[PDB]
Amino acid sequence: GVLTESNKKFLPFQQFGRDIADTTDAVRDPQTLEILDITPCSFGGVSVITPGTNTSNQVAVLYQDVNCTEVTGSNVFQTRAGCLIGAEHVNNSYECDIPIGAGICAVASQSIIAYTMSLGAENSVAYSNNSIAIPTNFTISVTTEILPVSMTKTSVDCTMYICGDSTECSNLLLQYGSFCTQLNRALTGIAVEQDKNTQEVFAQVKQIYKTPPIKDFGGFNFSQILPDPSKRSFIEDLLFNKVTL
Amino acid sequence: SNLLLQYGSFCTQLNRALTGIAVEQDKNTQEVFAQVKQIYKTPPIKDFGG
Amino acid sequence: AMQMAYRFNGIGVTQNVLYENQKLIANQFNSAIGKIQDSLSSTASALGKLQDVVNQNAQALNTLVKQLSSNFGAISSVLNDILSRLDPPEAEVQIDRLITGRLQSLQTYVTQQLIRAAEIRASANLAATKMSECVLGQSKRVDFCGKGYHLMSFPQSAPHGVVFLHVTYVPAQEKNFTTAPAICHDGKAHFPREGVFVSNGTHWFVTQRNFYEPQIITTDNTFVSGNCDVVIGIVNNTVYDPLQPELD
Amino acid sequence: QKFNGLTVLPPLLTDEMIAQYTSALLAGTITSGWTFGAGAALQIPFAMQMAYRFNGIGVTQNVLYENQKLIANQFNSAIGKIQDSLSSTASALGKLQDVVNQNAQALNTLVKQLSSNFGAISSVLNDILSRLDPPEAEVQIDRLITGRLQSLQTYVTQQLIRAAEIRASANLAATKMSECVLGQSKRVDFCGKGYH
Ligand SMILES: *[C@@H]1O[C@H](CO)[C@@H](O[C@@H]2O[C@H](CO)[C@@H](O)[C@H](O)[C@H]2NC(C)=O)[C@H](O)[C@H]1NC(C)=O
Ligand SMILES: *[C@@H]1O[C@H](CO)[C@@H](O[C@@H]2O[C@H](CO)[C@@H](O)[C@H](O)[C@H]2NC(C)=O)[C@H](O)[C@H]1NC(C)=O
Ligand SMILES: *[C@@H]1O[C@H](CO)[C@@H](O[C@@H]2O[C@H](CO)[C@@H](O)[C@H](O)[C@H]2NC(C)=O)[C@H](O)[C@H]1NC(C)=O
Ligand SMILES: *[C@@H]1O[C@H](CO)[C@@H](O)[C@H](O)[C@H]1NC(C)=O
Ligand SMILES: *[C@@H]1O[C@H](CO)[C@@H](O)[C@H](O)[C@H]1NC(C)=O
Ligand SMILES: *[C@@H]1O[C@H](CO)[C@@H](O)[C@H](O)[C@H]1NC(C)=O
Ligand SMILES: *[C@@H]1O[C@H](CO)[C@@H](O)[C@H](O)[C@H]1NC(C)=O
Ligand SMILES: *[C@@H]1O[C@H](CO)[C@@H](O)[C@H](O)[C@H]1NC(C)=O
Ligand SMILES: *[C@@H]1O[C@H](CO)[C@@H](O)[C@H](O)[C@H]1NC(C)=O
Ligand SMILES: *[C@@H]1O[C@H](CO)[C@@H](O)[C@H](O)[C@H]1NC(C)=O
Repeated sequence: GVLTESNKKFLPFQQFGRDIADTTDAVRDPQTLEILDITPCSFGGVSVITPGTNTSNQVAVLYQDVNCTEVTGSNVFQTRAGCLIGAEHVNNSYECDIPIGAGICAVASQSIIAYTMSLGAENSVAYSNNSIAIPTNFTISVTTEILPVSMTKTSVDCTMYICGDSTECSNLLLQYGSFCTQLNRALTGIAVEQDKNTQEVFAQVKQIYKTPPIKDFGGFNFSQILPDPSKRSFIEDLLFNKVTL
Repeated sequence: SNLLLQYGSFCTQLNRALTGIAVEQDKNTQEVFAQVKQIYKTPPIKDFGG
Repeated sequence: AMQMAYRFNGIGVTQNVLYENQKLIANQFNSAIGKIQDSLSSTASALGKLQDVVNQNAQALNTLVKQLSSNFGAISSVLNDILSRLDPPEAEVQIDRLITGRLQSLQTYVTQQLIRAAEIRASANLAATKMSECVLGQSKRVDFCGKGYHLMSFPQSAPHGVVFLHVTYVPAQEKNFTTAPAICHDGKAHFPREGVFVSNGTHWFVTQRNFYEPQIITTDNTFVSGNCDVVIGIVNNTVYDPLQPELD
Repeated sequence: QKFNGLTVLPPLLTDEMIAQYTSALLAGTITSGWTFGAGAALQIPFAMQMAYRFNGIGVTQNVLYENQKLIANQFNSAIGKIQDSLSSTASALGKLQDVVNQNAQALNTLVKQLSSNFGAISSVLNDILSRLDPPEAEVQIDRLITGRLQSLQTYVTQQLIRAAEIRASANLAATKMSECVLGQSKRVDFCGKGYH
């Protein structure tokens, strides 16, 4: 630690003071009878800022909640998050791709920049106590929205896992009571919950409606969405080839 | 440290769990508050019907 | 067609707007569907809410299995070697160490899985709400099931999830006119029955609040109450009534 | 509080940015009615917006254009009342303070858990490491390590559960902002006791 001079004055019979959770915070030196605080010197996490490997290779480094009075090294800047090395501060602001902290963010013009984030396109609405706007055109638009409903119904058994077909390991395990009963019961419970999740989200209808073969829906195409007996329809296949199970 | 190293990946797992909740709080705040695409600014006059 | 007409009526647009614009709406619909197809086929990483589940579950299982490599401060990891090359007295101690450690790891994994499954159950409850309220019907709560006013949606399956195609109606091409709450006519104060009063500078009409389509101010589409005294901001004008001239 | 290892990372959207957000939202819902939530903002005189929301709740708008003054005065006297009713009364912002202290208690207990011996002969690691030979010190070190690790893991599980609950409340907040600011929800008692 780093040693500083203490305002706290020991009583004539105490040697060293501990602050909380048993860490020696102050100590009296033996050769001078002075009192010194012992504080930990700077330390903390380190993170990297990268625009991705595929884009480029130059990256920045952020030392977390530390001054840059303590230590590649092109430009330094002190932000409320800590020390930013390798990025040049810019004044103008955009919508930022890399969160940092306290609003700062971070590649553009073959370099890594740091800059306070811009909230949005700052425009004003005009107001007057007798004017009203009214739309004349309209666009119907389709948005996707993705939700999860289930995980893999997994199961693990202690007796085969911690022992692995070892008899004496099992004979020693049985002393620990019924931790295996609890674990098997918990996993089976979440498996039951997982099947119930799907059974609830999808089985909302108690018929099976099949559209008539005629597709004249007011001139609305549905051929890209409705099921095709060629394959489960086209769209679900498209998503079905987008996971890495 | 060399003794703890023999305890598997407990330390990294806990650090990752706390990192997860920390990056989740960011999303919570952004999702609650960032529901405007632009930044509307109030007109100077204030005569909203009284 | 009339299903769409009712839904337009529900959002707050008189159903007529559909019929003369049916071909245009169909074309916009199909173009938008093709655009969604293109976006999902080419640009990935819009489906992150399922990739994260699969990847994170797999990673948790992977570290659970990896835990067997660690020696947990015992003499060795593989059980048979210590159980052969140690006397049964010391064997019981080493086995005890390994058992407590591995059991602790397994129980921690189970707790993490419990919390993860609770989060997934919350998401599935929200999915059931969305399916029931924005597929089996039309919902009029803003920014629930779209971005803009809601027209319909279609469910679509996924590997371990569900994806909704929300068909929503977005107004645009605003034009601003001069408005006023009422009209005064013979000391009598006329308010709009449904819609707002508009003026393109010199003449006044009545429209619906989500589509410009002016109509001459008739006594049928405006209920009247009060008088020309207290409404702050009235404007004088005329109110045609079909009843009067037709007798002549 | 943070002494060793423990730390707090600043939140991305710092306080000024959040205040600017809630200024933008407030101005948008003052001038533009609803439409800034759905499409581009369509400015509307505020009296007509109030009348149209009356019409939404099941009352013909004539009542407002005839009683605009009374409505304005009630609104003003209500804002004035609420600001002072928050100013004077203590424990009026509880449901934030409670989570703050509960998290602080968790962290403080986590720190204080160091002092415990867990059956070892000391608590500060350098001293048990500074008066015992390796073959004898290793067992004491192992006991103390497993104790600290079990404490920390308990803390992490606590924080996970609390964060899940706060995330539930934050999704509730997002929903409430969506259908009770951008629009005018008719779900009774969902926002404000009474008609909304
Ligand atoms: C409303 O918006 C639509 C969408 O752009 C307009 O339709 C386009 O009109 C231009 C010229 O009139 C054509 O070149 C485009 O081919 C049209 N698009 C489609 C999809 O048909 C329309 O003109 C706008 N105004 C009205 C009154 O409908
Ligand atoms: C507002 O729109 C009306 C649409 O009819 C315009 O009315 C024009 O002038 C008289 C009004 O009685 C009509 O007989 C004409 O036929 C209209 N012009 C055309 C080309 O049809 C009116 O001029 C518009 N307002 C302004 C300020 O121009
Ligand atoms: C509805 O109740 C309100 C309560 O505020 C009444 O408004 C006030 O009534 C008191 C009663 O003496 C008056 O002194 C105030 O001047 C009124 N306020 C205003 C802004 O005028 C209101 O009168 C009641 N409505 C009816 C129709 O009686
Ligand atoms: C301690 O030792 C130093 C150097 O040997 C000497 O100057 C001093 O007088 C001694 N006593 C105290 C109380 O410092
Ligand atoms: C960092 O060091 C500078 C050196 O002048 C000092 O002024 C500043 O207060 C320090 N920042 C912190 C957070 O200690
Ligand atoms: C950005 O701000 C700095 C701060 O003084 C200023 O020196 C510079 O001219 C500004 N413009 C830039 C860097 O383009
Ligand atoms: C009418 O709209 C235009 C653009 O849509 C805008 O520039 C103008 O300010 C609006 N009218 C008034 C009086 O603000
Ligand atoms: C609208 O605002 C203007 C000030 O810009 C004011 O002079 C006018 O009286 C207001 N309209 C009404 C009907 O009071
Ligand atoms: C719908 O689009 C498909 C192409 O995806 C096309 O083959 C089909 O003819 C279209 N339907 C209509 C009715 O035009
Ligand atoms: C409407 O006409 C009457 C006729 O006497 C007049 O007193 C009143 O001021 C007029 N109102 C407006 C807004 O011009």
